Amino acid sequence: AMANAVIGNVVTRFPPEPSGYLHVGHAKAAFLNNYYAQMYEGKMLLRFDDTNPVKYEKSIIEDLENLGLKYEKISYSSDHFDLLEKYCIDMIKMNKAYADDTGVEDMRNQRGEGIESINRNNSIEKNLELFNEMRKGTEIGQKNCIRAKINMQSKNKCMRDPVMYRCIVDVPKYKCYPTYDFACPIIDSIEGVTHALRTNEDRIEQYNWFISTLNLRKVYIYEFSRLAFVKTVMSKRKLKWFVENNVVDSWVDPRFPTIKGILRRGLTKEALFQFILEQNLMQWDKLWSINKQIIDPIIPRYAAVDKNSSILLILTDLTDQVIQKERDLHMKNKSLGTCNMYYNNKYLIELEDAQTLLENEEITLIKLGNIIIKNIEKENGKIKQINALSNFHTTKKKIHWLPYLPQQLITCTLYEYDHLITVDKDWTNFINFNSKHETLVYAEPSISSLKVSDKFQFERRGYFILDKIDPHHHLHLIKIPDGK
Ligand SMILES: [Cl-]
Ligand SMILES: [Cl-]
Ligand SMILES: [Cl-]
Ligand SMILES: [Co+2]
Ligand SMILES: [Co+2]
Ligand SMILES: [Co+2]
Ligand SMILES: [Co+2]
Ligand SMILES: [Co+2]
Ligand SMILES: [Co+2]
Ligand SMILES: [Co+2]
Ligand SMILES: [Co+2]
Repeated sequence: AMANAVIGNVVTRFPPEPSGYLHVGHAKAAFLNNYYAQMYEGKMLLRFDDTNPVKYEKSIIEDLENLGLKYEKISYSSDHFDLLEKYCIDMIKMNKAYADDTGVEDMRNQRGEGIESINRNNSIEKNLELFNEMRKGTEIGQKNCIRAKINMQSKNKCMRDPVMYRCIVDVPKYKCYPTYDFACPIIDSIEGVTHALRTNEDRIEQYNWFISTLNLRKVYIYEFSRLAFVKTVMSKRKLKWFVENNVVDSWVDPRFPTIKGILRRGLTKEALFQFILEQNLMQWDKLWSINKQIIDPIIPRYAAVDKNSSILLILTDLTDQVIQKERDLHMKNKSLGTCNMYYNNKYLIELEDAQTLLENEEITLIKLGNIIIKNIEKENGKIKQINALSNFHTTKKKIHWLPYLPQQLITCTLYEYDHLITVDKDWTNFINFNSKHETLVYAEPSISSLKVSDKFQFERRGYFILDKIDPHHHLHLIKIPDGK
C-alpha cells in the first residue's frame, strides 16, 4: 500500500550504506523501491547513507545497473549535515531537544524505567551552549549528546527521548553527527521522498514525530519484510573472515550472497524479481526453480562427457570419415539458431551409461539415431570398449554422446558449489571448507561460440553458466542449481 499515491508524483529512494557490497537482502529493497516508482510513473533516488563515520560506491552502482535499476539522481546523507545542524538548533529553541551528559548504561536504565533525565529541563541557552561544545569537539562536548524531548513515559521506547546528535572525535570536517533516526525523516522530507520504504523490524511513530515537530512536508513509510536465506552468512565480519583466511579467494565468490556472486552463480535478475513478487530465512529451492523455468526455454543445449571415465563406443559399420549435420541449439526454440554436429565411427559415452548395456540391445544416441550394441570389452574388471552397429534410420535408453575427435573436443572444468556453512543460522566450527567440487569434461566443439556469462544446458547433466575462458581454449563453467 502506497498511501495517497499519485501517478507522476511518487518519489522513492534506495539508501544503501557505502560500507560494503550489495547482497540479495539489499536487492529486495532496491527492487521494491523501483517497483513502486514504476507503478506510479515516478522517480527513484539513490542515496548513499553515510550518516556515521566509518569506496564501495562503484560496486553498488555496477550492481544496480546489473539489476536493471535506474535512478534519477545520486545523493549522500552527508550532503545535508549543515541543514541537520540547523534543524537541531531549531529543535533546541522550540524546547524540543536538550543536551544530555548522562552516561550510556545509566541512560539505558533511566529510559527503561521511564524516568526523565536531569538535563531534560535545561534552558534553551544552556542546551545551545552545550551543542556548541559538541560542535567544537571539546571534552565537554564529547561528554554530551543532543536528545529529542518527546515523552519519557510513552509505551513506545522509540518515543522516550531518542538521541539526535552525537559527538564523534575519533574516526575520520564535522565533530558531531546526527543519528540515523534523526537524519532519516529530515533528509527524506528535504529530498522530496513521498514514500520511504524500509524493513518491518517501531520507529514509524518517532519518524513522524520528527517530521511534524519541525513542520516539514509529510513522508509516508511503507514497511516490507527483510529477505534473508538459510545457510547464508551475511554478517560482513564473517565474510571478511572467509576472504582473509583463503576460504574463498574473492568477494565475488559464487558461494557469497553478494549480488555479484549470485549472478556469477547463474541467477537471472528476472528470477529474483519474480521470487520477490511471489514470496525468517527463506529457502533457495523456490528461487532456483523460478530461475530454471525462466532460462530453460531460451538457452542452448550442448553435450559433455566426463573426460576420464568416458568409454569408447565404436560403430563398426561406419568409416572414420567425419560427417557433419546442422542441428538446432534448442529443439523447441528455432530462434536460438543452429549448431554443427560431427560424427564418425568412434564415440565417447558416460561410464554411468556404458555399464548399463548388454549384447544385442537397441538404444538411441540423442540427436543422431539408434544403434544396436553387440559386445562389451572389459579388461581388469572395468569396461574398456563398447562395440555396436549403426541403425540411424521403440527405445527407452536415449543417451548423450560426443564424437571421439580429441583435437576438436573442448575441455572444460565444471564447478559445483554448496553452501559455505552447514547450519541455517565459534561459528567457524560449521564451515564446509570443501564446497567447491570440480570435474573435468569434454564438450561439443560448437560450445566455443559461447561468450562469458552465457547460460546453457548440458544434456542429461543440468544447467551451467560460462564463467571464464582459459588459455589453450579451456572453459570454466559453474553449475546453476535447478531447484530439484
Ligand atoms: Cl513484504
Ligand atoms: Cl551472519
Ligand atoms: Cl574465484
Ligand atoms: Co508505465
Ligand atoms: Co565512500
Ligand atoms: Co577525547
Ligand atoms: Co540446499
Ligand atoms: Co544413413
Ligand atoms: Co560438497
Ligand atoms: Co583452469
Ligand atoms: Co584449464
